[PDB]
Amino acid sequence: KKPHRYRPGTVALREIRRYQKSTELLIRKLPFQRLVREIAQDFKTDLRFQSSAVMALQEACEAYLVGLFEDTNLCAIHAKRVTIMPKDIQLARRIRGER
Amino acid sequence: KPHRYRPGTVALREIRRYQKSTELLIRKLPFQRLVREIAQDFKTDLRFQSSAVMALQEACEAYLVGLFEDTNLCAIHAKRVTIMPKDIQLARRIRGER
Amino acid sequence: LRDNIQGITKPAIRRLARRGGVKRISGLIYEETRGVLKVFLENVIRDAVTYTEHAKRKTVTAMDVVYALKRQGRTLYGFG
Amino acid sequence: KVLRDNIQGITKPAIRRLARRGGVKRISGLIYEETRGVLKVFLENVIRDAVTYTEHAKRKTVTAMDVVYALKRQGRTLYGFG
Amino acid sequence: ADADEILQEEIKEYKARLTCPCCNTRKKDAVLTKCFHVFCFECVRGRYEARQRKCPKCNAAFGAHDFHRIYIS
Amino acid sequence: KCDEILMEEIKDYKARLTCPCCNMRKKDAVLTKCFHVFCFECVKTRYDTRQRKCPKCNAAFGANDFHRIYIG
Amino acid sequence: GKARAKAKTRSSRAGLQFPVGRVHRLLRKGNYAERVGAGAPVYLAAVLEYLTAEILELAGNAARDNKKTRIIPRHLQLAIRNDEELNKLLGKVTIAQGGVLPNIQAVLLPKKT
Amino acid sequence: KARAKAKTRSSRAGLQFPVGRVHRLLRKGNYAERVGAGAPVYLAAVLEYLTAEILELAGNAARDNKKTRIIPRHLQLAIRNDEELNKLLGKVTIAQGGVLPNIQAVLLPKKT
Amino acid sequence: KRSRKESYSIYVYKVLKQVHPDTGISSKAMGIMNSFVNDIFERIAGEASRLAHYNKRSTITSREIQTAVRLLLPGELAKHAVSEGTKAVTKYTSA
Amino acid sequence: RKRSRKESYSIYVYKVLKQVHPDTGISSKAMGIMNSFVNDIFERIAGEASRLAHYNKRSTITSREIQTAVRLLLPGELAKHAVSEGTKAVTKYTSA
DNA sequence: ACAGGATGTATATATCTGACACGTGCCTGGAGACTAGGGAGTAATCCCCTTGGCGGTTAAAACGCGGGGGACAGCGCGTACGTGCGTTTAAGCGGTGCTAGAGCTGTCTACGACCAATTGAGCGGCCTCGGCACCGGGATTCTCCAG
DNA sequence: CTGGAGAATCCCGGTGCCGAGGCCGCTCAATTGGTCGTAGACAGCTCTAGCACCGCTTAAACGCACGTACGCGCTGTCCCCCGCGTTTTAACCGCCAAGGGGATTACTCCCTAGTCTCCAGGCACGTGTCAGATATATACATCCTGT
Ligand SMILES: [Zn+2]
Ligand SMILES: [Zn+2]
Ligand SMILES: [Zn+2]
Ligand SMILES: [Zn+2]
Repeated sequence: KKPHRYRPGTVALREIRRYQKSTELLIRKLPFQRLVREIAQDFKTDLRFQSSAVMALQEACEAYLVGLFEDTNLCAIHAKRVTIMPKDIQLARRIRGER
Repeated sequence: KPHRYRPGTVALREIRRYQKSTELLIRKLPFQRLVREIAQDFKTDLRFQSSAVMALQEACEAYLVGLFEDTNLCAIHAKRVTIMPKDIQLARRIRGER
Repeated sequence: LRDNIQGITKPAIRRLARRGGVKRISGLIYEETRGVLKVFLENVIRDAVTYTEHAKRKTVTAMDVVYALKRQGRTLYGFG
Repeated sequence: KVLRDNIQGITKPAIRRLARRGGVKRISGLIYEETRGVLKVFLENVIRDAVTYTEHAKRKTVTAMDVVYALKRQGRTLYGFG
Repeated sequence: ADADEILQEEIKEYKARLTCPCCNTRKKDAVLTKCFHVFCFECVRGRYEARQRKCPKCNAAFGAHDFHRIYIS
Repeated sequence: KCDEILMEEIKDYKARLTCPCCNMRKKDAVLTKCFHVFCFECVKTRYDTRQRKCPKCNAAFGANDFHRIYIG
Repeated sequence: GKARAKAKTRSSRAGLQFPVGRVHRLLRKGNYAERVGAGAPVYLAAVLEYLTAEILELAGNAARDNKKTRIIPRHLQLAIRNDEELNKLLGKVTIAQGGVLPNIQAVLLPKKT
Repeated sequence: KARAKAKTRSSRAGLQFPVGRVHRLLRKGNYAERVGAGAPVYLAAVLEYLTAEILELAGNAARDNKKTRIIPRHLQLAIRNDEELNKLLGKVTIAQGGVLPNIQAVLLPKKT
Repeated sequence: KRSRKESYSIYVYKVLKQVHPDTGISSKAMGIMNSFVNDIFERIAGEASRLAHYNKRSTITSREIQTAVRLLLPGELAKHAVSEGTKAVTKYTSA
Repeated sequence: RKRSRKESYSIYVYKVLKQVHPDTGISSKAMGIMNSFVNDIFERIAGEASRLAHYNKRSTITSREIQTAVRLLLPGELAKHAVSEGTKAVTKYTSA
């Protein structure tokens, strides 16, 4: 009786702790491989990629997106919110200088 | 009967007149004294070219104006029209200054 | 190869946000995150492909990627 | 002669004007002190780099060249001074 | 006379917290690394041998390698 | 001669709970590596000045090797 | 024999206003590479001249609508900031006496009831 | 025909890092048409000091992690836990280093 | 003797009179222009030097400058700059 | 097909590690991180010293240009300790 | 605020297993030794130009006050998102196989450095007039209260 | 919902001023024309690794149910910042004046490129073996329900 159910947020905090304690790639390797190949074929058709080049691109994108989500979370907390919304990412990117 | 403008309208007029204009918005001698104070904190018995102090004033004014633009965007993000020290801190930390 | 930006799945973006210390994520976050990731990849990959083209190579080496990242002020360690 | 507390010389209306150029409508009363602090930090960094450049050149006068190189070092390239 | 009385009072107060609260007889020479409290090494071996892994101060669990002698003097 | 012995107790007692390097204030830190006791702000200054060794045995210690201690 | 051409600047050979010779000298003394090709100063001078022409065209356009027949740093700043592509080329660059681009956030405008 | 056997400039300056390799790279990197004799010694000393600092911090992190082998995670912790070393490498990302574990205080449970 | 200094002032003015025959320029604007030209020259030349070092080339050619222009200049500006540089190099080769 | 040749700071980083942590090893990925770090800082110092020599119209890079480049690039107290180590090495090299 | 039930996490032992640390053979890149020539350190000079003071004055800062409009706490709601579960997808791992292109090597030639003579472009100084700064006055436009 | 009054701003015209631009003189660096060396383009070969496919397993993505907590709108209240007038103050301009040191020149010397020979430091490869994941087995720190 009464199956266990964690309250909304504590599981999220446990994932935060787990993924900040760990170092592996958080994006599946084959879809990111395919995405890199699509974005590359728009610049030079019939292109080949070193495997380490794709791992370097994946590391760069994971680091960039993690830092962007750090700034996004700070923007959301600034607006007295705990959820991140697209306007948070827009503000963070525009202050960082992309927009 | 005295005449008063409602708050914000004169502020908008200043925004317009200081975005149309290009002169330095900080008094020259106080900024020069601040520069010399920091420099003598770094190296004593130091001389400054006038062009060096003017270059520092342009750089500092540009940096502060950009910081206030980002701070204003932070204020608008928090559904506010006034800027607060937390807005400056958030903008600076997102820009990587903290 | 078409329409694999959704291959960067919703749970993957959630995991990236979790590493970034994000407790709650909106449902509209994922599409806009996919867009900004696409923009970032466009910039980096374009620079890497330019570096590859200069070398008269048809293979994008890891060194081209790290040079492209370094030029964008995003220096990466561990690939040369 | 030595100089003290000239950061207060960057007065409240000056910060008002700087924020007006930045398109700021309302300004909190605590903005001015934080602006003085961040301007002081920026000036410390730039002036330290310029003084280091001057010391390398065996010079005892800080030229505009030293300021320009110190700014271009910090990703804050300045035009109109050489 | 007042200065001597004050000196004796502060000496007694200093001896009060210089001593292990678990024993209150003789000086501390060790700490517990999981509760950040200072105890005496003979009290901690007494608690270790008799199989009570409870801190005398905060009741935090600790083991053999969770405490060590420290150099005061 | 009681007061002279009384004063001799003061100099010996107050020396062992004060930081041997700063020597004006009470020890409130302990190193894990060499298991010696110092004060917290001195060990913070030594870590911040990148002199991350014990003041007397020169044992290298990490950021987590030193922490607050409460002698009292 | 002493029969030789009088002079022919490499800028005029490439049809450029910018100096191919001075760009080549700056490349040599800049310690960029051990050697500098013949066409490298030509290409670099052409690129620099194109960028100069673009920014000067935009600056003159900005000066014309202010009833000014003389480009000032304000006109250059307006030209660079209006052109988002030159703006992104010179994003981390500040211009002395240029001011800022006039804009106000739409929410800061009066509600006008 | 009599001459000294060998004495590397790294050994002369008491440096582990190669003064000769740094000198060669300074000449071949097109930095100046001349490079002084003491410039590679100074640069090797600075590089060795920075290497020793980052390696000592990484080894301390590894020991606190009960690991006797340095991994990129330990290097990342060493960089991010030292503010000077962090802002020296502020615009630098480390492969497989992860992130410094932090959670914003507002995200913690309300304890209600 | 007398101090001598070089600048792109006459070149910038010739370009201006080519693009805007009846427009002037101020001393401060000319300083802005000279700083811009030196900055872009330094960026392109440094990038070309890096390309030569990466590819082990000991010389900077028009290929290095073209790659540097493609890397640094954004989008359509880079396209036009590459076209202009190629045009000038082909014109120079004939003469 | 002969064997090529590649240069690295791997053995130097290992010597420094063994003299700072005698009984601690380093992985290959961490060694790659370290080699990239050494290369990056080397090129950074060398570029700053090259620009310093160019600004002063000097044709040579001496220990003073590296001094100034370290004082500029390295932050805070890292700068002064690196200056101390560099001057120590230069003095001991000139002595011997 | 306090049990306890469950969930998750932190310590304590076998056990493989590649990766890492150490040993060997080269070999080519640093070291020794010596020359020569230019870069720069040093002494001297001189003339910008930076610093310092004094005085007028006047624009700007500082002060104080009235009030209004924005910040913030609190409330209510409703819906969007988190958590868990069953289902489905495709990622991942390994294994094979093919070959395209990275990488290296030998020719050699055609560019780039170097150098002597020179001359025309480009910079410093002069001077002038006109684009623009400034003053003033009227017309226009924006703001705000009060109907 | 505007009328109208007050205030800010734009536009028009007249006048002076200082700097933008053209001109002149000079000088030094870019040009021309050779030689010579060697950097790289260019063909050829090798073989590394990039790509493609296949199949099985299972981790993970996905779709759905359901609840809840938080994002957002509304209300009140309240107090802090804006507008504005007055007083002070010190910024700013002009002028004067001294001398500090930036900039340039001349001389010399010593420090570094360049060379040649040589050898050993470091790299590529090989190989033992041992932290180290990777399991279980056991003992605490939270999470949440419940009272
Ligand atoms: Zn006891
Ligand atoms: Zn305790
Ligand atoms: Zn102390
Ligand atoms: Zn010790």
